[PDB]
Amino acid sequence: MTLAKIELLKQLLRDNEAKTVLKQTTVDQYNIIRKFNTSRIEKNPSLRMKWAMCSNFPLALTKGDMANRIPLEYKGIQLKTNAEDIGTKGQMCSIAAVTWWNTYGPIGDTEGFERVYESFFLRKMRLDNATWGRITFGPVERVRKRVLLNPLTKEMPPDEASNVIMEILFPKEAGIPRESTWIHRELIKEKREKLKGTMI
Amino acid sequence: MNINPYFLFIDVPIQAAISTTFPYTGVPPYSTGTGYTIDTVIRTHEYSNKGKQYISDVTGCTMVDPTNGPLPEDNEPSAYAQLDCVLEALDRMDEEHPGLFQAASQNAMETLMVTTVDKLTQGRQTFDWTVCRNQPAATALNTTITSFRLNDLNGADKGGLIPFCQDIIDSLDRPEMTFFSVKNIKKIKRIPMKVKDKITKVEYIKRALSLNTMTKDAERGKLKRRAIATAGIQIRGFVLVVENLAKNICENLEQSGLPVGGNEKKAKLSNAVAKMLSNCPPGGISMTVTGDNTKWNECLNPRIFLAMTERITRDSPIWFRDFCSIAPVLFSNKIARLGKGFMITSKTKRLKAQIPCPDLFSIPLERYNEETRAKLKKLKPFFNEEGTASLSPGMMMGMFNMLSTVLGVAALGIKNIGNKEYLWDGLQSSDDFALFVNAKDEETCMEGINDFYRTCKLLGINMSKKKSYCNETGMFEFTSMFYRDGFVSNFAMELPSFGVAGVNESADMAIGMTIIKNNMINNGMGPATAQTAIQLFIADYRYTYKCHRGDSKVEGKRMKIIKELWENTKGRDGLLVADGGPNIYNLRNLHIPEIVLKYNLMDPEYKGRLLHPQNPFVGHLSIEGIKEADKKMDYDAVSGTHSWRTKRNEEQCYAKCCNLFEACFNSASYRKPVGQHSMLEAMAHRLRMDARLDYESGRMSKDDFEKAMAHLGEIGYI
Amino acid sequence: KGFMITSKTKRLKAQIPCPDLFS
Amino acid sequence: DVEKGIDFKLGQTISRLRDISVPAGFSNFEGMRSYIDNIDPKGAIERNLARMSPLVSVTPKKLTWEDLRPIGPHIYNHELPEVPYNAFLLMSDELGLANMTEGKSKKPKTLAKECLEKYSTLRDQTDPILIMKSEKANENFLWKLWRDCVNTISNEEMSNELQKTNYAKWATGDGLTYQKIMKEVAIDDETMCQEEPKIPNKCRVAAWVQTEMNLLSTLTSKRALDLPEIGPDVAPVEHVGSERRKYFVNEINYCKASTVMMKYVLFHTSLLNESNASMGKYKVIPITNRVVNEKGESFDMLYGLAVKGQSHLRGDTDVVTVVTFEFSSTDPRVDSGKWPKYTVFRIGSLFVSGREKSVYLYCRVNGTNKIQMKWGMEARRCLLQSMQQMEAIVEQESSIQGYDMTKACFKGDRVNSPKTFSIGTQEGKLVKGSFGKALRVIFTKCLMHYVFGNAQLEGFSAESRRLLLLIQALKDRKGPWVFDLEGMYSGIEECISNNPWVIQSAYWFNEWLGFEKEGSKV
Amino acid sequence: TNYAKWATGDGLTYQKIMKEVAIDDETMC
Repeated sequence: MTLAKIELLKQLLRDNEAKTVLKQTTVDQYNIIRKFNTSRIEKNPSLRMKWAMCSNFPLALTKGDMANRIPLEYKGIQLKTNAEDIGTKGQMCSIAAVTWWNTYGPIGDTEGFERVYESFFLRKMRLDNATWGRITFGPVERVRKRVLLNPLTKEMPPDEASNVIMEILFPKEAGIPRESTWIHRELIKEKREKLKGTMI
Repeated sequence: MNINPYFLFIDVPIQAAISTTFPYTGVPPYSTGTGYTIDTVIRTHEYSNKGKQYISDVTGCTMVDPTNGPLPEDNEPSAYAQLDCVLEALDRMDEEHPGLFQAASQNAMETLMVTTVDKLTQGRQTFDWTVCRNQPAATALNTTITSFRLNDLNGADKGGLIPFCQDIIDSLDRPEMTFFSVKNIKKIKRIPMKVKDKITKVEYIKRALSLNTMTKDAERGKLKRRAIATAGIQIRGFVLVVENLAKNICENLEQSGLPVGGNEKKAKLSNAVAKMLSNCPPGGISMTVTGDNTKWNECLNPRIFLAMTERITRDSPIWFRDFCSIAPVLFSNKIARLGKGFMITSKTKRLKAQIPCPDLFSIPLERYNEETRAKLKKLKPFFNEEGTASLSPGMMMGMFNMLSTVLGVAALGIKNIGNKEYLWDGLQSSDDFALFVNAKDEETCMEGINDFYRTCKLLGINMSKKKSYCNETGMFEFTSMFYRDGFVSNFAMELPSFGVAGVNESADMAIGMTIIKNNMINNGMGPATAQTAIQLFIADYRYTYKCHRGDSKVEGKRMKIIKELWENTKGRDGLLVADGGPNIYNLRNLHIPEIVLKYNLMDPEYKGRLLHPQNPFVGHLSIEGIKEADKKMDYDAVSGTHSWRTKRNEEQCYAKCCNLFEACFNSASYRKPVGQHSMLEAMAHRLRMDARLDYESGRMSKDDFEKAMAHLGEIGYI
Repeated sequence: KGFMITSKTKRLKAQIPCPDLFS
Repeated sequence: DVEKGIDFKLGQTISRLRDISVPAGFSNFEGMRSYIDNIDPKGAIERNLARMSPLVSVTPKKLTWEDLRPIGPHIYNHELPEVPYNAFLLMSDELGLANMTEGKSKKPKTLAKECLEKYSTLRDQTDPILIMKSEKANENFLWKLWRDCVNTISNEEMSNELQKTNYAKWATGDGLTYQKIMKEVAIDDETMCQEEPKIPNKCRVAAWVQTEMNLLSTLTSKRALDLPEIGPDVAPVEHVGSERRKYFVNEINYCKASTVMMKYVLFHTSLLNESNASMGKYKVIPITNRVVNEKGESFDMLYGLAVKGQSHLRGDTDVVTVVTFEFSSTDPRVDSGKWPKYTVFRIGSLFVSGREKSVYLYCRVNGTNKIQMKWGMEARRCLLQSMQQMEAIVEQESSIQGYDMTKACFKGDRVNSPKTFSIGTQEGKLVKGSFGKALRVIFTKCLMHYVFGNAQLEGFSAESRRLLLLIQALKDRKGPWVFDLEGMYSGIEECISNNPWVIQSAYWFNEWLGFEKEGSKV
Repeated sequence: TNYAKWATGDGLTYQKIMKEVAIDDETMC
C-alpha cells in the first residue's frame, strides 16, 4: 500500500496544481485545504434515504477483496456490481449483501468489544443492577442546573483530552510530551493496554 | 348532536391545550420570488422616503438616509432614528454595567486575531459573484480565493482572517478584476468550461455589495411569504466579527434572550417574571406586554449600527475600530438582486415566457398586472440598469441578529422617562420582545407602555400594535413559549422530528431514540407518549429500510434474506430491528445503543459476523459524521455492518491532496496537524520512513523498495 | 381521407377517417 | 517587531464608502468618530420626546367581552357558494372492497386484482350511468381511463403501468400545457401579457364538514391502526406508561378517523414509492388499506384506483398529476353542493348483509408534490398530538390525588366518577362527552388540521391564537388591554376564503365565543 | 432562425392528435 501511496502521490504531483499547492501550504494550513468541500448537503435526508433504499445498489462499498466472499448475485438476488464509481471510486452494493453478511461470511473477533466500548457496557451495567421503587405522583419541584449528562472516567479539559487521546492511540507524532501525560500516566497505560489487540 | 373541538377549551385552559391549536402536522406552505423581493424593497424605501435622498458617487446607485431624519408624526413604521438618542441609550447601558463594552470588544478582538479564514466556510448558502448565483459557502469561498490569486491578492494562504479582510478591502480598488466564469459551450451538448473573464471596478463594487434573494418557503405559521437574503463572501468576515462582538455584549445582559437556547431560556423567562413580581410596590400593578415586533429589519438603518459599533469600541486600537466598522458601511450601501423576473403569457396562442429582471422595464408597463404595474412604477427610481434595486436603508432578515437584540436591550434598559412613577424591564430576542411595566395603577402602566413605545420609535424599532397585547403579569408568551401561573408549557412543536435521520440504520436509530429521550426530558412528553413515539418510530424505521420481523409474511428483496437469517440463527432475541429482530427498547434504556443492549442475547456467530473488525460496508472516510448528526447533535452508535454510507448525488486538487494527506498521516483526520513546512516534504519523509519500515519488516520486496525510492528521488526528497 | 375537426382554444386538430364519419 | 502592532488600514474606495455612509448632518467619518467619542448626551431622549408629535401612541384600550365579535361573518352570508370538497381522498364516503385474507402481505396490484375478482359485477361493469359531469372534465376521457385502469389491474402480467400510454396523456391533461419561448419574442409581441393573480373564492359554511367531523369520530367494529411491539417493561414507570398506552389505543384504534389516516399514509407511501421507482411512465396505484376486525380476520380493503402521471421532476416543489377513482355508496344528488369538483358514475350495487345499496365511482383529477407526498407518510404524528395533551390531562388529575387515575378518567372507579368534557351541542344545549370521545375529537381535529392544511390554515391558526389567548386572559380576569383590535380581526379574517376546515373552525369559534359570553355572567 | 419561427407564424400551428382522443373530445369540431 505504501507503494500504492507513492504511485498515487507521483500521479497527483504530475499535475502542476498539486505541485504548487503542496509546496505552498504548510502543514498547519492543511486544515483550511480540507474544508474546501462542495457542501452540497442533501436538502431533505428523509426523502433521499427513502429513495436510496429502493434503488438497486445504493450502498457505496469500498474497493477491496471482501467482495469476492459474496457473489454479485446470490440465490437469484442481485447484491453487488462491478461498475466503476466516481463519487467514491469504489463499488456499489445493496442491503441484501449486508443482510447476508449478518447471516453468513467471515467470523470476527469478539474480544475487542469487552473493553473498547467500556462506557456503553458500564451504562448497561448501571441500568441492569439498578433498583426501582415507588412512584410519587404529586408535583415535583425542579431547579435548572448545569449538570454533567454522562459520567466520565477522568474529567479533563478538551485540549488535554485530545493530547491524551493522541498519546494513547497514535504512538507516532508525539513530540515533546507536555505537562499533561505525567498527570494522566495511569489512564494512558490503562487505556493503552485495554485497546491493544484490536483492529477497529 | 354536532361535535365541536373548541369546546375542549371550556373544560381546559388554552395554555394546557395550546399544542392542539397549532397545525404543525400538515404540509408547510411552499412556493416567483421577484415579486416579493420588489415588494420588500418598495416597503423598505417607503418607510424612509422622507429621509435625505442622494446619489452615491462610488457606485452611482440612489441612497436614502433616514438617520437623524424628521421625527414621525404617525403610527406608521419609521426608520428615522436619532443618533443622539441611540448614543444616550448606549451610555446608559455602559453606566449600568462595569466596563462591559471594553471587555466584550477586547475579547472579540482576541478571538478575531485567532480566527482562521476557513471559519467562513460554515453557515448556509452564500452569494457568489463570479457566477452571480447562490453557492455553498465552502465553494463560494474557494472560488473567491482562486479569483483573488489572479489579481495580485493574497492573505488566504497567510491563514488568519485579518489578511483575508485586508486584501478583500484592497480588492475594491483594483482598476480591473479577473476571475474564472462558467462557460456552457455548445458542441448537441452543453459542456461547462472555465473562461478567464474580467470586470471593471464599478461592476465589481456592485457585485460585492449585491444581496441575493430567495423565498422563505420553509415558514410554518405565516400565510404571507417573506424573502430571505444571502450575502457574499466579502461581507461574511465583517458580519461575523460584529455578530461575535454583539453576542459577547448581549450574553452578559440579563435582558437578552439570545444566544441561550433550551431550558436556559425558560429559566431566564421565569426568573425575570419572578423578579418583576418581587419588585412591585405595595398594591401596585405589574403589567406584561406580549409584543411581537413587525418590520423589525425594514426600519433598522445600518448607519445606526455603525454608530453603535463605534461607541461600543470607545477604547480600543484604531485598527480594530476601523475593521469592525466595515460591516455597517457595506450594509449601508448594499444592493439587492431581484429573483428571476416575472412571467408573461398569451392564452390565445398557448405561449409563455419568463422575463429576466434586467428587462423589467424593456416592456410597456401596461402589460404587467395592475399590482406589478404599481410595483414597478414605484421601483423605477431605484432600479439599476443591470437588474438590481438600490436598497440602502433597512436590513434584510437574519444578518445582525445579535446587534439588533443589543439595540432592543438598550431600549429596554432605559427603565424610566421623566422620572415618572413607574419602571419597565423585559426580555428581547431577535424580533420578539416581552415587556414588564410596574406602577401604582393600570393608567400609569399604560403611560409607561406608551413612553416605551415612543422611545422605541426613536431608534427605528416599531412594535406591532396589531400582533401585540397587554395583560396582568403571570400570563404571556415569549418566542412561542407560554407562561401562565408559573406553568411554562414547552409548546409541543418538536413533533416533526421522529422521522428517520437518513444517515444510516444504526445512526438513524440512535438519533431517533436520543430525540425521544431529550423530548421526554425537556417538553414534558409523558411516558405513554414516549412509548407510542417509540412504536411509531420503529414502524417507520422498519418500513423505510425494508426490514420487518423475519416471522412476518411480508415480501421483499432483503426480507427473504431476513427470513433466512431468522431460522439460520438460534438466538432470536439478539437480532437488530434492521435484521428483523424484536424491538427491545423502552423508556428505561433509551440512553443505551441497542448493539450493546443486545450483545448478551446475540449468538457467537452472529456477533462475529456483524461486529467484524473489517467490514466492506464500513469505511474510514465514512466516519466524518460519527460525532454530530446534522444543528450538530451528538449521538452514540457502534461500529458494525450497519454503519454504512449512502451513494453520492481546484476541486479535485484540494480534495485529493487532503485525502492523501489523511491516508498518510492517519492522525490528521482527528486533530489539527502542526508544522511549519510544506506538506510535500512531510509526506515524502513519512513515506520514506514507512517504506524502510515495511521492507525491514518483510512486508515489501526489494524491487518494491527500489521502485519506491526511485519515485521519491524523482519527487526530490531523498 | 374523411374530414378534419379542430379546437381553436386548445389549438388542436385531428382527422376523422371515412369509416368514422358517424361516430 | 512587537513594538509595531497589527496593521490594518482602509483603502480608498472603502474609505469613501465610509465617508458617504455617515448619518445625516455629518460630512466625514472622522467627524462622526470625534462626535461619538466626545459629545455626551444627558437627556437627548427626553428632548426628542418633548417635541415628538402627540399623535403617535400605542392607543391603549381595555378589552371587554363585548368588543370580541364573531370572526369572518361572510361565512354566514348565503349569497356565497357552499365550500367544496377539496381533500385528496374521500374520508367519510370511502367504500371498502373488503376481502378476507389469511394475513399474507401482497403487492398492491395483486391485492386490487383479487378484490375486483371477488366482485365480478363491478369489475366487468362497462356501461356507466353519468350522475354528474362537474364543469370541465370529459366523461369519455374519465370512463375510458377507468376502464384501462381496471383492465391493467386485472391483467395477468404483474406490471402495473397503463397499457395505453397515449389516451391517458389527454385524459390527465398533460398535453394541455403552454410552450415556452425565448424572452426576445415575448418582448416584441404585444399580446403576451401577465396572468392576473387568481384569488381564492369567498365561500360559505357547508354542511358536509360537520357530518364528516361527527362520523370520523365514532367507534367502528373495524380496526386498522397497528403498532410495533416494544421491549418488556420492568420499571413501575413504564408499567404505568403501558397501562395508559393500552387504554388510549383501545379507544383510538376503533375510530374511523384512524382508518382514514392509515389509508392516507399508505396511499402517500405507495405514491412516493411509485414516483421514485417510475419517473416518466403512467402508473396505476390502488388505494389500499388493511383492516383487522375484533375476531382477528385481516381483511384487505380496496378503496379505488389512481392513475399517476409523469413524475420526472428534479425539484421537489414541482407538481405531479394524479387522477383518483373512488368507490362510494353516496349518491351525490342528495347534496350536490359538496361535489362540484367530481365527475361520478353509478357502477352498480352491492349487498353488505342483505340491504342492497348502490355503488358509485367518484373520478377527479388532482395534483401533488414531493413535499405533501412525504408529509402524507408523516401524518401519523396526529396520533402523538392526540396522546400528549390527554397525557397531560391525566397527569394533572394524578397531581390532585396520589394514585393513578387512567382507569378513573376513562371508565371511572368507586371513588371518582368518569371524566366528562364538553364535546358538542344540540338545540342550543351543550352536551358532555366521555374521556374517550374527547380523545377521539382531538385526534380528528389533528387529522383535519393535516388534510385541510395549506397557507390559509396556518395564517388562520397562528393569528386566531391571539384571540384565544386574549379570551383565556379574560376568563382569568387579568383585564387584558389591546392596542388595535380591528387589526387582529382583519388579520384573522383575511384567511377564511375557501378552506373547508378554516370555515368550520371559524364557525365553531364563533359558537364557542357565544357560549363563553353567555356563561360569563357568573 | 428561432426568432423567424414566431415572426413568420410557422410556430403557431395546431397539434395533431390520435383519432381516439378527438372522437372522445366534444369540443373539437
